[PDB]
This record gives sequence, structure tokens and C-alpha cells, in this order.
Amino acid sequence: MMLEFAPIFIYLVISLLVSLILLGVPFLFSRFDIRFYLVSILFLIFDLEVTFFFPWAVSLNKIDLFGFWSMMAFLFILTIGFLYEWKRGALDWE
Amino acid sequence: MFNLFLAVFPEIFIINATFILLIHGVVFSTSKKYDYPPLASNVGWLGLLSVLITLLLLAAGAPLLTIAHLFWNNLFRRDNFTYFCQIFLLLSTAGTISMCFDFFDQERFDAFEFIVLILLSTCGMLFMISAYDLIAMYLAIELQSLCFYVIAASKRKSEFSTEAGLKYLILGAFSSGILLFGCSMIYGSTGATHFDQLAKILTGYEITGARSSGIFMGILFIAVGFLFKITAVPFHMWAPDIYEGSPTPVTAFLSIAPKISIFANILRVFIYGSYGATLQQIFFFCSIASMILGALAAMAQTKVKRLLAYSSIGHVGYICIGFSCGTIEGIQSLLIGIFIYALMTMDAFAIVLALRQTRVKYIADLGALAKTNPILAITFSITMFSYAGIPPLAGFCSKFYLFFAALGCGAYFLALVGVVTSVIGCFYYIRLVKRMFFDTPRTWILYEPMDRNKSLLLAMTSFFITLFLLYPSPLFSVTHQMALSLYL
Amino acid sequence: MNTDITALEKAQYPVVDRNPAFTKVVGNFSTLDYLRFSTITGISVTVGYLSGIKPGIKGPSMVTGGLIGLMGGFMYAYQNSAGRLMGFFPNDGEVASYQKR
Amino acid sequence: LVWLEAMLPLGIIGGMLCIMGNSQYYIHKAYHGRPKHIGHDEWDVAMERRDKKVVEKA
Amino acid sequence: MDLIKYFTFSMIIFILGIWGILLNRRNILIMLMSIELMLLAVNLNFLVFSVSLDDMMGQVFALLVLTVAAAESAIGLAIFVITFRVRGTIAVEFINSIQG
Amino acid sequence: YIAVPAEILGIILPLLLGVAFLVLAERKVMAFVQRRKGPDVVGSFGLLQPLADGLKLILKEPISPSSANFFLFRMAPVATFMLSLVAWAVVPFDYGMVLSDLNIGLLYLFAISSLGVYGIIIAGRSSNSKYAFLGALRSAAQMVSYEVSIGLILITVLICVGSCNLSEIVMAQKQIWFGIPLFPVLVMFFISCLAETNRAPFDLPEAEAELVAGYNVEYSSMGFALFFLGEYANMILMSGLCTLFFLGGWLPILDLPIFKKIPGSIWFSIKVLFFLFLYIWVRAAFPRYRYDQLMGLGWKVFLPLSLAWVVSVSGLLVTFQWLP
Amino acid sequence: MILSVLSSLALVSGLMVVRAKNPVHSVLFFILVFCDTSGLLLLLGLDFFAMIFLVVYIGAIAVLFLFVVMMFHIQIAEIHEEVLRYLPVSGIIGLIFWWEMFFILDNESIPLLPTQRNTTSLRYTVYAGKVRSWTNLETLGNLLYTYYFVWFLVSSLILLVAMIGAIVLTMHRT
Amino acid sequence: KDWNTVFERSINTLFLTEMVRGLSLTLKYFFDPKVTINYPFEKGPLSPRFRGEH
Amino acid sequence: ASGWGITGNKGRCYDFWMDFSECMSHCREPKDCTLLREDYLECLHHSKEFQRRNRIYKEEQRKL
Amino acid sequence: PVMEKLRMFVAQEPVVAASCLIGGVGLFLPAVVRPILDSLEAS
Repeated sequence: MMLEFAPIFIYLVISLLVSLILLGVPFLFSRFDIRFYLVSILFLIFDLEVTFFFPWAVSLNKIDLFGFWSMMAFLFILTIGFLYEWKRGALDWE
Repeated sequence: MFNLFLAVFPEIFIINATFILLIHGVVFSTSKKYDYPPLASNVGWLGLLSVLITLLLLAAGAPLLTIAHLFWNNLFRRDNFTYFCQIFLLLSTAGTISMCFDFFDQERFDAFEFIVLILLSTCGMLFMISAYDLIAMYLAIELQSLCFYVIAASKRKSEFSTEAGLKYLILGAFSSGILLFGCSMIYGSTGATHFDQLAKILTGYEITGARSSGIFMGILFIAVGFLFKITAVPFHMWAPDIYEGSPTPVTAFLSIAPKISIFANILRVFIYGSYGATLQQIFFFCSIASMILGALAAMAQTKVKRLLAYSSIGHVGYICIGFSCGTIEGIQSLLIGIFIYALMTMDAFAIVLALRQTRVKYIADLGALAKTNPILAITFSITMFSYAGIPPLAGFCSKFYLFFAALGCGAYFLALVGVVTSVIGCFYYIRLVKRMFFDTPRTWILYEPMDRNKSLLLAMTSFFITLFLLYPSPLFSVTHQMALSLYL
Repeated sequence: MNTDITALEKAQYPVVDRNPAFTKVVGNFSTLDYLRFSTITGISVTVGYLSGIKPGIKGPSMVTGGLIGLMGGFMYAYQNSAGRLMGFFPNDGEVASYQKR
Repeated sequence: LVWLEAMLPLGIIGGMLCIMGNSQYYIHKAYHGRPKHIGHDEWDVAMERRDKKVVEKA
Repeated sequence: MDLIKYFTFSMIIFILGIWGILLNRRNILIMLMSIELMLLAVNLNFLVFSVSLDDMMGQVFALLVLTVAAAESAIGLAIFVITFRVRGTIAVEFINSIQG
Repeated sequence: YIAVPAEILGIILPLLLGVAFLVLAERKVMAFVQRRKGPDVVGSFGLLQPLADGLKLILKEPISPSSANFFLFRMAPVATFMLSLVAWAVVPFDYGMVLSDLNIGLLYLFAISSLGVYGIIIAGRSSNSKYAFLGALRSAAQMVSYEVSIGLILITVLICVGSCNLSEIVMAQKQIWFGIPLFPVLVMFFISCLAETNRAPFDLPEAEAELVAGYNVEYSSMGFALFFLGEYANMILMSGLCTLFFLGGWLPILDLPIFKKIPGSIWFSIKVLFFLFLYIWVRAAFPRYRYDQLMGLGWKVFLPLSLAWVVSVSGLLVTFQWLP
Repeated sequence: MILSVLSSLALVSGLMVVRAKNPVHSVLFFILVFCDTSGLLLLLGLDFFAMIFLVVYIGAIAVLFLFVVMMFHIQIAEIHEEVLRYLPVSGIIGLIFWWEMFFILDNESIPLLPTQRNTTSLRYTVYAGKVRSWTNLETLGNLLYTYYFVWFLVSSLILLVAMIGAIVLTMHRT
Repeated sequence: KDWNTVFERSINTLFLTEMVRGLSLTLKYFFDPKVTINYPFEKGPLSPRFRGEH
Repeated sequence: ASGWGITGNKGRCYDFWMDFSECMSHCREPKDCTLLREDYLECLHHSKEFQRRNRIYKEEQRKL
Repeated sequence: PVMEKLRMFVAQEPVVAASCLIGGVGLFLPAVVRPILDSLEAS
């Protein structure tokens, strides 16, 4: 059921009203650094890893050994990539 | 449980070997102890070994690839057709890699990750050939495309390489989105993505008045994506720019391997499927447009790489004529044409890579080559006459089937277009022979002799080109075998 | 996980075991299987050594090539042994140790 | 014992949190007649709608 | 009329991607972003169709497509960065050297 | 639904009072550590100090500099403040004391945390200051870097619970609190929260004396106040999350009738207060890392250990068949 | 009606993505399209996908775009162009696509006209499937890692390619 | 050097032990009396030599 | 056609799909399986049910 | 003599070594202990 999402919408509306009241009451009286792109790339990869973990973590009780090892292989590929990142100096900001 | 994975021993091995090579390259390229050695050639040799071992594993275990077919059914489907297609793909990858060592050493391209990306794209094309569902097909296509986008921009400081990478990325992402839209439309209209389920639902009705417009447009958009992939007009303009701008080994790999993988995909998605002649008309009109545009644009070219690119566009048109006619002999001739074009293209790119040590850029740079290297000038001329389709060379089969299907399927406009385009192609191919043999330029260019790898590959391909028609039976029989494995 | 070894094309030789275990397949290795394995491992080590001289890492390159060769050689031998035991390959030897034992 | 001065704002925050819980707890119970049920699923919703008929039409 | 409205939502997103391609000859960053809009429209179609047909195959592909979209955006922005670095500008007059 | 806004305000207004008094509590605790008094003149024991400060900010003239992004400059503090507020709609204080019993509450919280970075980056670019922009870039990169470790720790708790419902996560700790067998995970989570909140030792925006200008240097009056209230509300929320995931939430320490007498809201508040005290005690105890050092810690220490703990916990649970 | 509201918000936000003079503004309007899409997904009952669109598209992808486009400092002159001359071609292409493609489901999925009669009592309710309900998360997780795990692993290969390409193309170690 | 002394520093690093003393000594003055003068009711000390208003 | 329902049970149209598939598994003329095929498609899209109900609505509107 | 290289690696990179051991335990339990328990149960 999506019924519990309606209070969240009303909550957002009220929070926006409070923010506008607070911010509106006083009105009455050329350098590219590649390392930011790189940190974004790594964040994107590991964000997708957390995404694929949520269905797996709630489903471990039914997938048993097969699902565990399929996730392990997924992690293995992504960790080979991470090791490549480490060795190439992508994790060093010095 | 373990024995179920005998169906995927080749892919498991090649993926694991690629991981090993990645780790080896990264560990020793960063090493101060060994003075940060270039490892492109070391990793390249080890990867050629890995490709050959994968080919042995696939070729020897021919029946075992079909094991546990029910268990693997919803992921892929392996049969005779995929077996021979994958063997051909692995051989093409091995030859392309073998032609790269002089480029690594003399240019000093020290990036070993180039080899790793080639290996990963080879894994992707392997999965493309065995794909039997829209989801798997799309994912394998995308792995392949991402590897190609990265390697096309491998000379990251070059204006040409970066430009080619950018154009490639933008247009390829556009076409991939179009194809994905087609898949979504098909899924919504039929509630299925497996190729067998699609075969059952579509068979028997085609356009029977009450036609599912969703299925029609899904087929249309998927066909647009496929036509982009095979460089067919009017979804072709990326190919000449990308082919020219990429590093020459990248161009060599792109001109052969991805065609085999996507034609396997085309044959399994549509021939194995069922719809009206609409799709056959699509490929017919694209074939005619491709022959005309390829011929004229190749006639306009002054540079070798662009000429080869437009020649490839014309030849895919010739090949797609065989798909359009919708017969068993059509599929057989398509496979024969793909095989012969792959071998001829590898011959031509071995010659181009040999001449790139002296930075060959223009056709005029080949002046007086019959004097400065007579055997090489003859080898390139044999290839050019094979390209033009002159008998008894191997390139004559494509011309022969083009005209055979037309006078059988009843087409006469197609015969006229074939005649005119064949004559135009002969002109712009023999222009290269005239440049190497007839011209007497004031200034010559003396080319460095090629390495042993390219000479051996050139000798073997030249013998095949001159002599295939003397003993052509194995190719004919194996292509006929594959054509029937698709249906029965 | 429901599993099914049923192959698309039926075996053409007597089926000694339709789904042989890992240890059984390994124990079924013949002298030809060990010959194929040793040849692939030796060729791989040789290629690693020869390709590693120019960068200066012939030792580590030998190790990497040998790892690739050990993996591929075991895979090829296991393939052959399992295919013999399942009847996909000519297996007169396996049938001898089945009729007798 | 001067450090009790610091335990006053902390106690105020704790009380604010207790209010954040209990105030919303009692408003819901007053309006719905019973306290909020954690885990209201498709089955609990089907029961409530059917009970409405089973009660009102009797 | 629910399904048709969901589908026309996805339709307008796809059409806006096509229009962004058509309208941004001099702005290749927005060409990339228009392609991302087209990919979102297809991802939504799979989810809507999966709900409509009571079938889970649409959702599996929706997740895998999100992975593809992420990878393609990463590599595309990398190619953008290197092109910009080589030329010092993003103007399309400096990425037209290959022609003919 | 007519009574829903009453509950929403009963959540929001006490939260704002709690934030205003958390700032006072931090000033009082840091002072007492330093042998001083801290606010003690404006009201008895300084208790009216937050009211005076908020009223001062309300009356202060807003500058709104002559930038070319006036709408985005003003919307940036509103975005971060609304995001800080909306996370409390799914927080349970006791059994049944929660506004929205989301079945996907854990992933919803992760989504809110991921969204938090936009207020900071938009403030930097819209402020027309190179110093504010480079500070905002560094802060955003640090936040996303520690989001990965936060997400992996959340996955570990999820494997133990097998449900994204926060109330179920609490009720799964009836047998034992997760902070006992996952104590190193709790420590990593508390440090990742510190770094995610831009708090000492990770408070780059406070490192003005380090030639490191904050993202909100060009903000005055209530835009600055909104940024500050958002950060302190996030500190309270992180304390609440540490309480819920690892300290049993509203559960008593021991399952005995003597402990079961006092309400679970009091238990929850006590635990949240203990973590809020740690946030201040750590601010008072240590110096701060450089940006490069904390980035190295995020990618080279906390990510590998979080991934290792996910693997270890899942493997042990599937091995002995102890899964939920 | 709610679908009309979300459709209008998405339409205007997408127009702003493709027509904003400042690309940074285009990225921020793209975030608004993704939020709107998430609302639509919540209406579909797919909460996991609605949250994952926020986590991935806004939390990761849009942040990548924003980081890159902000550090470019693009001047309006390099990307500006008057678009009035594209009204006819866009009109033709959009009208063709609209007529062929906004009504592609009408013949296959004929809508049910809302009668002036309570057709909501004809809702049959089966309690058997409501005894133990699966979330969208559990239904997806039941399939990803066992029955379709090969596609999962291929997606991992795609991500690995992304990482390697990002390094080889942009890395300049100090 | 030695597996025990290697283990000794590995645990000390992982468990943040030296930061425990930093917390401990920061808490001791918390419960102690403050040195703040209640100005203007209380004043700081001065000497007969103090140089102030002429 | 896959049978995996979005709520963890058998899909709504899976039985129709199967019956269509068993029919086509031995009928050499696809026209022998037309009825089951249109039953499966009707389960997918409810086209004929909605068309008939729209006819009822149209007649009611005409007679009002 | 690869017995003090591991010692130096543990001294220099304690976090990495701890992560490797924790994940290694997590991988070793289902690969080894779980089949041992499965085999014991059947008999």
C-alpha cells in the first residue's frame, strides 16, 4: 500500500510553507579539476552497488546459496575495478 | 551444479583471463622497481593467448555448449549457428590483436587497458551472438558499444580521436535509445521478451488488417537501431568519421568483429521471428541506398581510411540484399559475403597498418610503391581487385549472388543499380593500382618494412583471396549448415 | 534452485554418468587429459616469458601466463573428462571401468 | 554542581523529542478511535473496508 | 484511461528528447541530456507495461537499463571532458575537422 | 486527513525548538569543557539565548548580493532546510509513534541523504564567489564520499533485519541490540555521520582560519539561519538513526518489568541525547583533518571496511541459517 | 487529474531542460523531471523504483552532470542560437510523432469510458493473495540474483568498463 | 618486526585508542568549577600601580 | 508470458499464455490456435471487454 | 621468503588487512562450513 506516502506529501507542503515564512519575514522590516569528476564516477558506481544490495539483503532468505554467490561474483567484478582505481591513484587527493 | 556451467566455459575462461591481465598490467605498470614498463605488447601477447585458448575451449566442446539448455534457456541459446559465429568472431579478434604489436612498439602506445577493453568487447559480442531475448541482446550490445566508445578516444590528446569519440558516443547513445524504445513497445504489446515467445505470438498473422501498431513500431525502431549498427544508409554518417578518427587498430577491429555479432543478432531476431515483408522492404531500400551512397562517396575520397570506410558501407548494402530476399540461399550468401569481406578487410588493414609506420594518409602517398616494394604493391592490388569483384578472386562471390538474387527475386532496378555501382567501385579501386604502378611522382615515400605478424597474416589472406574459388566447398557447406540451424 | 542437465543434442555414446561430480570428473582424468593440461600450461608459461623480456618482467610475466595456462588447461581437461563420462565424447575407457566395476 | 546548567538544554531537547512522539500519537488515536497500527498491509486495509459494511449495514 | 495517460507522459518525455536533439545544434551537452531524457522515457514504459500486464520482466529490465544509463553518462561526460581539454572550448566549430 | 497537519506541526515545531536548544547545549558543553560558562545572561541560565538569536536574525536586513542567480541563491537554504525537516516523517519514537510507516523507510532515508548535497552546491555557484564555490565543491565531494559507507552500513543492518521498515528494524533488536555484535560497524557509522554532517573533525565549512571559505560565506539573515538549522536538524537526525539502527530504538536496556515501566519515548530520547553529547564532546576534543586526508579516509578506510562487514555478516547469517 | 498535473509539470520542466540558456539551469530542471517521474512511479505502486530514481538519477547521475557543467564555466556565446527558424521543422516532426505515437495504444488498449454508474462495486476481492503480501523490493529480489543472474553479472561488466574508461581517458596523476 | 608488536599497533590504530585519552581529559574539567568572572557584579584583580584614567 | 507476477504470485495472463503455447506446440497451422491467442491478448489488454462496455455506455447516452 | 612481506603489509596497511580478513571469514564460512553442516545433517 502507498497510503503512508500522503502524510509525507502534506509534510512537504507544510515544511515549504514554514521555509517561505522564515525566509520572507525579513523582507518586511574557470578552472577544471578532474578529481571531482572522478569522485562523481566512483560515487555513481558504489551508489549502484548499494541499489543492487537492497533487493538482495531483503531476499537472502529465499535465494539461499545461489543468490549469495551471484552477488559475490558481482562484488568481485566491481572490486577488481576498485582495485584498479586504487592502484591508478584515483583515491589520492594529494 | 558445476556441470551446468559447461555451457559457459569459454566465457568464464575469457572473463577470468581478462581480470588476470587487468591486475597484472595495473600492478606492474605502476611499479617503480621495473621503471614503469610499457605493457601493451606483453598484455597483448597474453591476451592473444587467452583468445586462442577460448577458441580451443569453444571449438572442442561443441556438444557441451548445448548442455542444460532448459536451465539456461531464459538467459541465452547456443546452437550450431552461434557455435560457428562465435568461432569466427574469436578468429577475427585474434587476427586484429596480432596486427597491433608494431603499433604498440613504434608509436609507443603503452596503454595495456586497450587490450583489456578489446577483450571485454569480445565477451560482449560473444554474449550478443548467443542472445535469445531483447533484454540480453540490449545488454550485450551496450557492453560492446561502451568498450568501442572508450577505445575510439584512446588517443586522448588528439583532436581527431577525441572528435571521433564524441560523435560516436552521441550518435550511438541516440540509436541505442531508439532500439530500447522499440523493445519496450514490443514488450507492452505482446507481454513477452523471449525470442521463442515472440516467434509464437507473431507467426500466422503479420498484417491481417487488425494490425498491432505497437508491434509494428517496435519492429521499426529495433530495425533502426540494427541499421545504425551495420552502418546502413541513412544511419551511416557516423561510420566514416569514426573510422578515420580512431586509431588504426581500432578502425580495423570495428570494421570486422561488430558486423558478425549484429548480423547474428539480426538473423535470430527477425528471420527466426515473424512479420510482413515490411522489414524486408526496409533492408531492401537501405541496401540500395547504401550501394549508391557508398560508391559515390568512395569515388570522392582522397584518403585511404575514408575510402575503406565507404567501401565497407557499399559492401554491407551488397550483404543486406541477401537478407532481404528471405530464402535459405539468401542467408547462406549473406554468411559467405560476411566471411569473405572480413578476410579481405583484414588483408587491407594489415597493409594499412604496415604503411602507417611511415604515416600513410593519402592515396597519393602510395606513388611508386611498385618500385620501392614490388611484392607489397602486388599484394595490395590483389586485394583491390578482389574488392572490385573481378574473378577468379574471392570477392566475386558477393557480386555473383547480388545479381543472382535480383534476377531470381525478379528485381531489375536492383540489377541496374548493382551494375552501375560495380563499375564505379571498379574505377575507384583500380585508381589505387594506377597510383602504385602507373604514376611517376617527383617525390617518393619510402615505407618501413612490416613486421613478421602482418607479413604472415598478409601471405595467408592473399593465398585465400587468389585461391578460395579453387576449393570453396567447406565454406559453402558450413554456411548452408548454419542457415538451416536457424530454423530447424 | 531447480537444475536440469538435459542437453539439446543427445549423447551419441554410452552414458556412464549423466551428471558426474567435480571430484569424480577430476579422478577420471586420463593421460591424454594430463598431456593436454601440461601442453597448455607450458605454452602459456613460454609465451609469458618471451613476451615479458622487453618490459623487464619475464619472471612475473611467466607467473601470469602460467596462471592463465593452468586455468585453461584444467578447464579443457575437465571438459574432456566430463564429456566422456556423460557420453558426449568417445569414452570406450570409461565404459570399461563401468562394465567391470 | 555547576555542570547542571548544561543538562538543562539537553533535557529540553529530550522533552522536545518526547513531544514529537507523543503529540502525534494521541492526535491519531483520538481521530481514529484506536492507536496507529504498524504494518498495515493489504489484508488490514481489506478488513477495515469490509468491517465498515459489516458494522454499518447491521 | 489510466494506461494511455501514463503512456503519454512517457511519450512527452521521449518527444522532448527528440526536440532537444533538433533544437540544440550548437549545444552538445544538451544533446547528451536529451538522450538521457529519451532513456528515462523508455525505462518508465517498461515499468508501466510491467504493471499493466502483471509481469515482472519489465522491472528487471528497468533496473538493468538504469545501470546502462549510469555507465553511458559517465563515459559520455569523460569524452566531453577530454574534448574540452584538447580544444579549450565546447563550441561545435572546433569538433568538425573530420568531414567528407 | 483533516488531523494530519496537526500531527505534522506537532512534529515540526518541537523539532525547531530542539534545534534551537541543541545550539545552546553545544555552546554550554563546549564552555564547561573550557572552564567557562557559555550563554548565561540572556534569560535564566541563558535559556532565552536561542530566542534572542533567532529574533536578531529575523530583524537583520537581507543582502541578497548582486548576483545573476538571485532565485537559486535564496532557494538553496530552503532546499536544504526542507530536506532536513522531511526526514522526520518516517522516524518512530515509540511503538506506533511515527507519522508515515513507510515499508521502504530505509531507502527513503538514503534518498534524502543523497538529496542533501544540492543545497550546498547551488549555494556555492549562485553566490558569485570563487572561494564559496571551491568550498562548496569540497563539501559536496566529502558528503557523497561518505554516503557510500553510510549506505553499506545500512545494507548490513538490512541483512540482519530483512525489512526496510524502521519500526521493524527496532523490533528486530528485542533479543539483542545490534550495537553489541556490530560495535565496529556502529563506530564506523558514527564517524560517517560526523563526516556527512560536515562536523568536527570534518567541518571544512568552519575552517575559515585555514584559508578555506565555507559555502555559506555570502549568506546573511535567514538564509544563513536556514543553513544552520538544517545542519543541526541533521545532527539530531543522525543521532536518532544511530539510536534506531544499533541501540534498540525505544526498547529498554534489559527486558525486565522494572525497565519496562518508563515509556519507550524516554528511552529513545535518552539515547539520542547521548549521541548528541558525543557530537559536541568530539568537537571539543580534536583538531580537524585536511580535505585530502578526510577524502583518503572515506575512500580507503571506511568503504573497504563497510564492504567487508556486509560480506562477513551476510556470509555468517546464510551459513548457519540465521536469516530473518 | 493528478496525472494531468504531473504530466504538465514534466512537460514544462522538460521544455526548460532543452531550452534553458544556461546548461546548469538545464541540469536543475532535469532534476525536477526526475522528481516528477518518481511521483508517477509512486502512483504506480512501485516504491522501490520511485526511491531508486531519486538515489541514482538525482543523487548520482545529475550530481555528475552538475559537477562537470559547473566547472566548465560555459559562456553563452559558444552555445547560443536563435531557435525561431526551427519552429516549422520541429512542428512537422513533432506533429507526425504525436499523431502516430501518442495514440499507439488506443487501438490495442481501448479505454474504458467512465459511466454514470457505480462500476466500483463490480470489484471482486480475492483474499488468498493478501494473506502474505510481497513488497516490490522482495518481488524484484526474488528474481535478480537467481533466475536472471547472467544479466546481473553483465551489468556489472558494463560498470567495470565505465570505471576503466573514466580512468584511462581523464587521469593525470600528480 | 614481531607479530605481537605488529598486532599491538594494528589494534591501537583500528580501535582509535589514543583518541580515548583525548576524550577522557576533555571531560575532567566538565564537572569542575569555572573561572569566569560575573562582570559587572564581580571584577578582576588590580594592583595599586594600575595605570588608568588621568 | 513469464508467469512472475508483480505481487509474488502467478501472473494474471499466464494460464492463457500457456494454453496458447501448448496449442501451438502441436498444431501445424497457426490458425488452429487463433481462439487461444486472442484470449491471451484479451487478457493482456481487455480490448473487447472495454469495447462492449463502451457500446453499453453509448446506448445509454443515446437513450438519455 | 614470503613470510615477513605479509608482516610488513599488515604493519603498513592495517585497515586493508583487517578488511581482507573480515571479508575472507565471510566468504570462507559458506564455501566451507556450510557444506560441512549440510553433509552432517543428511547423515
